[PDB]
Amino acid sequence: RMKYRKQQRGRLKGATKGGDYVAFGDYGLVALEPAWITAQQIEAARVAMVRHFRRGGKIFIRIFPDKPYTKKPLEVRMGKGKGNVEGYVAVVKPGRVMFEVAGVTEEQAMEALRIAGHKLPIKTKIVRRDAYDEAQ
Amino acid sequence: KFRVRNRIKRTGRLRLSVFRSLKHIYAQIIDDEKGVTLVSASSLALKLKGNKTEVARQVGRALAEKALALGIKQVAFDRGPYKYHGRVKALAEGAREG
Amino acid sequence: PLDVALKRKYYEEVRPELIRRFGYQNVWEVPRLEKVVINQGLGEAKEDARILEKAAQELALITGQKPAVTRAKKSISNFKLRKGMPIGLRVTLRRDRMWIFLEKLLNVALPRIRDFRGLNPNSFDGRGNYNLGLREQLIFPEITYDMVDALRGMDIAVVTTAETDEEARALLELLGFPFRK
Amino acid sequence: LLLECTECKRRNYATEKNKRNTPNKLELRKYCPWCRKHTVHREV
Amino acid sequence: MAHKKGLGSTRNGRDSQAKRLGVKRYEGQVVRAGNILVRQRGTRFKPGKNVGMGRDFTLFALVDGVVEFQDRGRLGRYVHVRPLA
RNA sequence: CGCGGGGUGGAGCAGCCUGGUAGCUCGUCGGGCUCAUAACCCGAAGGUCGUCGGUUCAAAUCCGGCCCCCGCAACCA
RNA sequence: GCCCGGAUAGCUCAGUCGGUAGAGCAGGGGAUUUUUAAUCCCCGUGUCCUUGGUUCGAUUCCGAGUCCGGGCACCA
RNA sequence: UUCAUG
RNA sequence: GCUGACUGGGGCCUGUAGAGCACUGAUAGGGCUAGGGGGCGCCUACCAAACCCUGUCAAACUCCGAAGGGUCCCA
RNA sequence: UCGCCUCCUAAAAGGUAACGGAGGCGCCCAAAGGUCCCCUCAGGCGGGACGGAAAUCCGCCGGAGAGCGCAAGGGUAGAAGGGGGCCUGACUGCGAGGCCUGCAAGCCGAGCAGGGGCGAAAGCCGGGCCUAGUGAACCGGUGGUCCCGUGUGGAAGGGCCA
RNA sequence: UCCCCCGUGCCCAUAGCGGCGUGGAACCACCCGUUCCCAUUCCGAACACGGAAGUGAAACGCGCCAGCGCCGAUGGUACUGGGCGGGCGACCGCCUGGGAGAGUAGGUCGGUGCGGGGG
Ligand SMILES: [Mg+2]
Ligand SMILES: [Mg+2]
Ligand SMILES: [Mg+2]
Ligand SMILES: [Mg+2]
Ligand SMILES: [Mg+2]
Ligand SMILES: [Mg+2]
Ligand SMILES: [Mg+2]
Ligand SMILES: [Mg+2]
Ligand SMILES: [Mg+2]
Ligand SMILES: [Mg+2]
Ligand SMILES: [Mg+2]
Ligand SMILES: [Mg+2]
Ligand SMILES: [Mg+2]
Ligand SMILES: [Mg+2]
Ligand SMILES: [Mg+2]
Ligand SMILES: [Mg+2]
Ligand SMILES: [Mg+2]
Ligand SMILES: [Mg+2]
Ligand SMILES: [Mg+2]
Ligand SMILES: [Mg+2]
Ligand SMILES: [Mg+2]
Ligand SMILES: [Mg+2]
Ligand SMILES: [Mg+2]
Ligand SMILES: [Mg+2]
Ligand SMILES: [Mg+2]
Ligand SMILES: [Mg+2]
Ligand SMILES: [Mg+2]
Ligand SMILES: [Mg+2]
Ligand SMILES: [Mg+2]
Ligand SMILES: [Mg+2]
Ligand SMILES: [Mg+2]
Ligand SMILES: [Mg+2]
Ligand SMILES: [Mg+2]
Ligand SMILES: [Mg+2]
Ligand SMILES: [Mg+2]
Ligand SMILES: [Mg+2]
Ligand SMILES: [Mg+2]
Ligand SMILES: [Mg+2]
Ligand SMILES: [Mg+2]
Ligand SMILES: [Mg+2]
Ligand SMILES: [Mg+2]
Ligand SMILES: [Mg+2]
Ligand SMILES: [Mg+2]
Ligand SMILES: [Mg+2]
Ligand SMILES: [Mg+2]
Ligand SMILES: [Mg+2]
Ligand SMILES: [Mg+2]
Ligand SMILES: [Mg+2]
Ligand SMILES: [Mg+2]
Ligand SMILES: [Mg+2]
Ligand SMILES: [Mg+2]
Ligand SMILES: [Mg+2]
Ligand SMILES: [Mg+2]
Repeated sequence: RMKYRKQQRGRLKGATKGGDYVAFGDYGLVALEPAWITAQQIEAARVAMVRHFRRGGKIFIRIFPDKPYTKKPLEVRMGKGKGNVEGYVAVVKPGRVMFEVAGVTEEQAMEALRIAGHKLPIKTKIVRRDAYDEAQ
Repeated sequence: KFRVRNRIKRTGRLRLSVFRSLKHIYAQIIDDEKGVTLVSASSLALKLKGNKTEVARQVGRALAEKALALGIKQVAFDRGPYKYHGRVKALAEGAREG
Repeated sequence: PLDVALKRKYYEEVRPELIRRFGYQNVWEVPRLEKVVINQGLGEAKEDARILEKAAQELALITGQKPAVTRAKKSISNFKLRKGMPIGLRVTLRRDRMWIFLEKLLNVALPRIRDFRGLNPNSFDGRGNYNLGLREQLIFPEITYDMVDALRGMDIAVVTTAETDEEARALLELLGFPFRK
Repeated sequence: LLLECTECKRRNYATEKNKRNTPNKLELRKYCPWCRKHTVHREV
Repeated sequence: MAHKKGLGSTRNGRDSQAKRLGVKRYEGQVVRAGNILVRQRGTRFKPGKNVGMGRDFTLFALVDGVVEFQDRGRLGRYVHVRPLA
């Protein structure tokens, strides 16, 4: 929503801050390969889950599309493309926990996060609970 | 604060740093690049009772005689809270021509 | 002079009264008085020769000290003045001049504001620092109707050497400030 | 406009740049000339 | 057919020629009077002993000597030529 | 698909000058005229100045850029 | 860049070739007023661009300067 | 001498 | 006429990879709570600034910031 | 779009491209220059008569988040910010030394002299906090000039300096 | 020769902020006055001069405190010169040297020169 952006491709290299743990909720989709998760795939997986376990619990989208994916309108090369074909893209490296469902039981969570991984372009693991923690 | 620092706008050597207290006035020739105080002079712990303009003149006389006691002729005035005034160092024996 | 009547009342009653009140441990621990500032907002710098520095002389003849025109820091376009300059009058009164001004204020000026049920003792709040406004500027014992053109309500702020508000409360209420309870 | 200070009925244009609406009009600046040191140097 | 069905007005091909900034005589270089040391835009390197600051903060040695630096932390990163003999 | 041009009162338009000073006709509302409607006359009033973000003390004014509308091109094969 | 002409009211302008300041329109008031114009009578918004100067007194004359409208001319 | 209609 | 590419020892420079929010911005959940919405008189869900814990992202952000690279000296 | 400046792409020296991303300049300023002396910001908390929620005032917490004419960085209060006084160094001759570069340009420049400014003095001042704000040459103009003056004296016209 | 105080620097927060007590023989400051120099777009508030009647109350100095701050290892990952592979790809793996950032343990309210004045 701010500072100037038709920003570059970057490169989806090594993942360490790209992937720490699951913080919110109990269960979590977690990526196993670096890929560009669009806003459309975020909304698609999230409305797969919330409609799967209907009126259910909390589904924290810990990623956020913050990168203008740019697409030229089928022509040659004069400058950057018009920007944001479907919109923005969360640059996701592996080990990153993308979605977390909260409180809803394992039978809905494992058959919801699997649907989210089926609409996402990344081969995923699904983590249960009891990750990295810090408190005494 | 009195952040004035007409300290560090002195890079020429032999820095005569003054101190105008409520009671005395102190003065000391410091050397730069090797910070060692060479000569110094208090006012009331040297001489005359607290008539401070005349005794601040007399502490300068005594300090310049202390400076020519080891042969130093070109110096540079200091003490950023100066307001160069009735705290006088109108002197002979120091060829700063101050 | 040096024997202001309010200053004498301070130095002879109030400081031992505050000592025997709070159980002080120092003569300088008592709240002294060090500042009475008078501010005049006065956003009036339009055309048709709007000078309006007669009020500076008016404030000077009230207090006994020629106030300074203070240029506005920030320029805002809501009230149309801009670019620093035009007007705000400030005067700052310290010792015996502050005391003769408070002799003119507390005994002669406030007793009169047009109703004057009192002052506002919610106004200190944390520092020493009692601030109080004035709607009509001509309550003072110098200036009546035939020396002005318009109403020039100032606001004063008296600052104490008091850490809290209770200490400055107990100071100024015996110096002669009334209050509202 | 680009205006040059002359030594007073003499040589030595001194070649400043004035801002004519904001003040000008007998621009007077003491200046060191090529010959006879220091003068008044009104512009143009 | 190659229906060239577009154009595009670029707007951002513009760059100033770079300035060769930075330091030029590092710690231990035997510089001479007027040999410039730091070519900078701010005053990242504050001038110390025997080093003048230029108009655009070009640090430069006022004497014949060997450069040494120091980072005075809060104060700044002084670059001063200590003279030789 | 790319240029350049508009957006201002209910509508059609002036405009607005580096930005601070906004209107015109008709329409409108109230009156006056008239048996009554027209027409005419008198009083005002009405607008987030295309949304949005920008530097600005301050934007309708200037800079972008996005949505509708207009005028252009879209050629050589 | 030179060369002309001009700075007179809210606007456009004439000036006894120094001894008085003025039109015309606009604005207002007043008369008739179906409508608005037109018409009629009366007042102004006036340092006569700015100063210096010549004269007894300056719009007038003299120079300087500023804006102001042009005419030609190059333009490396 | 102006001036349209129920 | 051993200075050279290369290397070793020193000394510096720098702000990339990383990483982190100390700034400029974008940010997800929860608590707190200034201005608009529910009838609105005090009033009502993160419909909503700052704080607050917990989360993150950045070529045009850097409190940090290596590998290295550059330069100078002695080899 | 063509030159210049700022970032970024630029891969921790430099440089480095594309019709790659994102902005600017064609100026300004006789104080926004010099020097001497003072003073600290924005913000938030409170408190104050008209007073906007940010006028002005007071008091705390405020180290730079304010300001520096202008875009952007770099910088910066131990001033480059704000104010006051005095002024003209927005000098004339040069300039060791470098930076940079293909040349041409561009940039910094201590120091010496003349002559001044400011300050008690140390010192600082050859424009502005800095990097943009421009233009080789040629041909002319204008002001000086100890230069040339087509036999000679002088002019024409040249040069040189501005 | 040691603590005490005053200036003055160095390292630049491991020394800062906020607390919590102490200091007044001196020193230092606040103070008492504006005649004296010079003062503040107003105000001897600041600056300055005169004083020494009083006080450590602020300010400052010097101690304890970890609350905030700041510093912060050992490790170990990241990253990577250099090499060699897998991966149609996005990219990853191994060896070789380096080796962070955050974090955690913790460390921490100075250390140190120089000249004076004092028991
Ligand atoms: Mg000093
Ligand atoms: Mg010209
Ligand atoms: Mg210089
Ligand atoms: Mg309108
Ligand atoms: Mg319309
Ligand atoms: Mg009607
Ligand atoms: Mg054809
Ligand atoms: Mg005329
Ligand atoms: Mg006129
Ligand atoms: Mg005529
Ligand atoms: Mg007519
Ligand atoms: Mg007519
Ligand atoms: Mg008339
Ligand atoms: Mg008249
Ligand atoms: Mg005349
Ligand atoms: Mg005359
Ligand atoms: Mg031409
Ligand atoms: Mg008719
Ligand atoms: Mg008809
Ligand atoms: Mg009909
Ligand atoms: Mg019928
Ligand atoms: Mg990175
Ligand atoms: Mg952030
Ligand atoms: Mg930043
Ligand atoms: Mg290194
Ligand atoms: Mg490199
Ligand atoms: Mg060798
Ligand atoms: Mg580089
Ligand atoms: Mg300046
Ligand atoms: Mg208040
Ligand atoms: Mg108020
Ligand atoms: Mg700032
Ligand atoms: Mg500009
Ligand atoms: Mg900077
Ligand atoms: Mg000044
Ligand atoms: Mg060259
Ligand atoms: Mg050059
Ligand atoms: Mg250049
Ligand atoms: Mg500049
Ligand atoms: Mg040619
Ligand atoms: Mg011949
Ligand atoms: Mg001849
Ligand atoms: Mg010359
Ligand atoms: Mg320390
Ligand atoms: Mg505590
Ligand atoms: Mg105690
Ligand atoms: Mg004692
Ligand atoms: Mg002190
Ligand atoms: Mg104390
Ligand atoms: Mg660490
Ligand atoms: Mg570490
Ligand atoms: Mg501590
Ligand atoms: Mg310690």
